[PDB]
Amino acid sequence: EYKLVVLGSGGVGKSALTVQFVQGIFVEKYDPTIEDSYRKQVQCMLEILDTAGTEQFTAMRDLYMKNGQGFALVYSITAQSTFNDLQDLREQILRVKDTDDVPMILVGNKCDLEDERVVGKEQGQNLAFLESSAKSKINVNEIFYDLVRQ
Amino acid sequence: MRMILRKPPGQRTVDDLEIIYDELLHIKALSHLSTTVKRELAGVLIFESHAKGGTVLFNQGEEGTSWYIILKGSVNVVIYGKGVVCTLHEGDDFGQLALVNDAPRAASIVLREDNCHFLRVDKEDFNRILRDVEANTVRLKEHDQDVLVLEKVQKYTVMSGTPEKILEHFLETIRLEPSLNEATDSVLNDFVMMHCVFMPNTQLCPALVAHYHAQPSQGTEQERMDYALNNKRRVIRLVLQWAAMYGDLLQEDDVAMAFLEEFYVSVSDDARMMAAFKEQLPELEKIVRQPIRGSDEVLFKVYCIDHTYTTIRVPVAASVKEVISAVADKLGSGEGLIIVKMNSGGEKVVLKSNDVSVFTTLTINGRLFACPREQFDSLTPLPEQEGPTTGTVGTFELMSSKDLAYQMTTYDWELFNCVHELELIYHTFGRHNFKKTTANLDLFLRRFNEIQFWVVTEVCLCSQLSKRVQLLKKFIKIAAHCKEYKNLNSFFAIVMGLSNVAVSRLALTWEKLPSKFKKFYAEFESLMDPSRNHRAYRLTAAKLEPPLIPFMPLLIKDMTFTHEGNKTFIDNLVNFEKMRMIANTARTVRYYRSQPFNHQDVRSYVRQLNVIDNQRTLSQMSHRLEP
Ligand SMILES: Nc1ncnc2c1ncn2[C@@H]1O[C@@H]2COP(=O)(O)O[C@H]2[C@H]1O
Repeated sequence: EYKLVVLGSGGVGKSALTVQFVQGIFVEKYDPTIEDSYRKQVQCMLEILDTAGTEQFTAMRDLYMKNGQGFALVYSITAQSTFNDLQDLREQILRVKDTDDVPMILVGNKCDLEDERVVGKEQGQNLAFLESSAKSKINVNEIFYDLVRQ
Repeated sequence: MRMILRKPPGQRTVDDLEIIYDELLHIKALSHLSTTVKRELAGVLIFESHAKGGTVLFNQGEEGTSWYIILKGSVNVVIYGKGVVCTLHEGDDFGQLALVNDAPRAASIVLREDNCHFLRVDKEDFNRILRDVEANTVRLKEHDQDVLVLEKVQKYTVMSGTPEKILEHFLETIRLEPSLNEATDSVLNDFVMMHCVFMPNTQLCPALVAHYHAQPSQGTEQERMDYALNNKRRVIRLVLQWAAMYGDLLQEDDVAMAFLEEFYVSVSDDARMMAAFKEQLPELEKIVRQPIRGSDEVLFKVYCIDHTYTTIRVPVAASVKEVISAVADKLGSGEGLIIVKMNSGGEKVVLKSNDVSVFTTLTINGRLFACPREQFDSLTPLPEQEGPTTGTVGTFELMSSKDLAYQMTTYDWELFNCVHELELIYHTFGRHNFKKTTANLDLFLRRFNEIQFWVVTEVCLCSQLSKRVQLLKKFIKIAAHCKEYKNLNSFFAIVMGLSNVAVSRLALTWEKLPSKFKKFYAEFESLMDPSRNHRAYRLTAAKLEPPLIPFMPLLIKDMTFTHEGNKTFIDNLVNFEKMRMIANTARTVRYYRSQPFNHQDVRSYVRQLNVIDNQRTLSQMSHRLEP
């Protein structure tokens, strides 16, 4: 059993990634009210805890951080604000967990659109790192593979 | 052969049955069927012939008695108000809709040319042989464009379609019969609740008018008068369900109210002529903390960088653009203002001009600011946003755990009942897309955070350790009483407040707590286990009876993931499977409020909480209480 957590600001594609990993948009209908909604098997079972839609509820991310074991720090490349927001979340994990080091991954979602892009690759290099895309299936599985390794 | 197929079912010989079956193997409409079903059809398929082009096979609005397969020739599919919608040719079949749904014919079938031959299966034989196997997926076409997809998942349900065709289908299949009075109020409910996503009132109201006045083009005078009357009765049912759904919210829609006032006059005038609508006209006459309306006005303070402010008078549903204009009015401006939300912790968000009803989307201690873009980074919070500096233990410690929980649940119920089912829809699909307020939902969702931070605030403002252990004991008790009243929302809010980093840190406080309450809390903390899609909570809430307040953040999550997980449009048609899913989740709230719920000093405290929502402040307070 493993528990992975998807963190980030709104409009970043957290939910799009989660569904695209566990099941897939369009190909099948997505029911988020059943036991296996966020569970997938890869040989180990993954439970994705996503803060999508609950961002205003600070207690919800904390509960997810406490139960988590791997963390996906997702941002968008169409929004300057979202990479700036990642500093706080990084530290907030290292306070609920009460540990010194936590296995995590940085994710730069929405790479498929370059004509609207305002952020660069440069910024996320130093703090793994992917320029994934949920809607274009780029690096979707990669995100959740790395966390199980770590 | 034709004489053979004209013979009644119980008159055909074994050799007749064998020769027919061979021919059924050449019909593509029957190719998907099993050998068992096909030989049952050999003794059931009647041959029918008509010579004259323009002969009407059946009328729209008639009860369906037969399913047809075209051998020779072609037919027109005619729908009232549209005329010839499409043509069916050699090898095509029709008429299964009325038989499966037990509903009137959705269209008229008229001969296109001379000398047409049909294979027919009557009602009793269709239900026995074909009902479970024939036409499980039906995609209707109009002008060579796909217009509706029905699937047998027992009647057909709408999988996808155009807004117009979906409405047409839901009208046609309204059950008028008095014994079936709630079995229709549940089928229509999906459409009535969800239409605003794919067919707003600007389209729906004209469509309803056109449907109400649509006359039949087929049948004798009596037949036509009957078809039109039932059509009119069905439209009225829809309008009643639509008006009931919106309730007081119609005041925000001038088009919807103008329609309802004109519709009522039309029904009244028709009732004076036809002596009908006796049951439905008086019901239509009735329609023609309190919930906040979008048309209500607020006196809202918008602050400048120097911390002076302007009080603006605008509607609750006003856009950021209207807010900017109101500030620019009072201050006198042509200097490019932006509106920005700010937290107690200095965190800032620039609001788009597009954003509507932003006043209630603020954090507990958030304020609204107006400034040019270059002032953005220099903005600093108001002292008022930082919350209280002394506790209120002296006040609420003198109050009963049971009384606090009761007054909390009473107040939570007032707030929960103020929320409209449609506000959940607007919130999910995005406020700006509807220009409607979600103010009632926004304030009720905010209360979760208010209760959470109340706990953290009071614990962190309690300097005496012995009293702090008494606080933890009290909050645990208040949480337990909230769970008894089936107020699961406030229950989880208190437990999460206890789980806060600032509170959980206090080892000397937690250690000195009786093992009874340490046991209690451990059970509460396991109820919020996220494992297997919050299985622990979901089962707890499933056991409970109707009058209950659900864990709201999880409801919002379900709603978010239904929307992002599923597409609204498939193949350019409305994905009604998705619409149905959203509707079920919203009706979940209707189920929770279906039953009613069973000390002015205690009422006052609970409804006027003062809270620190600045996490950094609360941590600093905690770190000086127990280093
Ligand atoms: N676009 C369409 N709308 C309605 N009915 C159609 C359409 N195309 C074909 N039909 C067939 O016409 C039949 C008219 O009677 P039923 O409602 O029993 O079943 C209907 C369908 O089988």
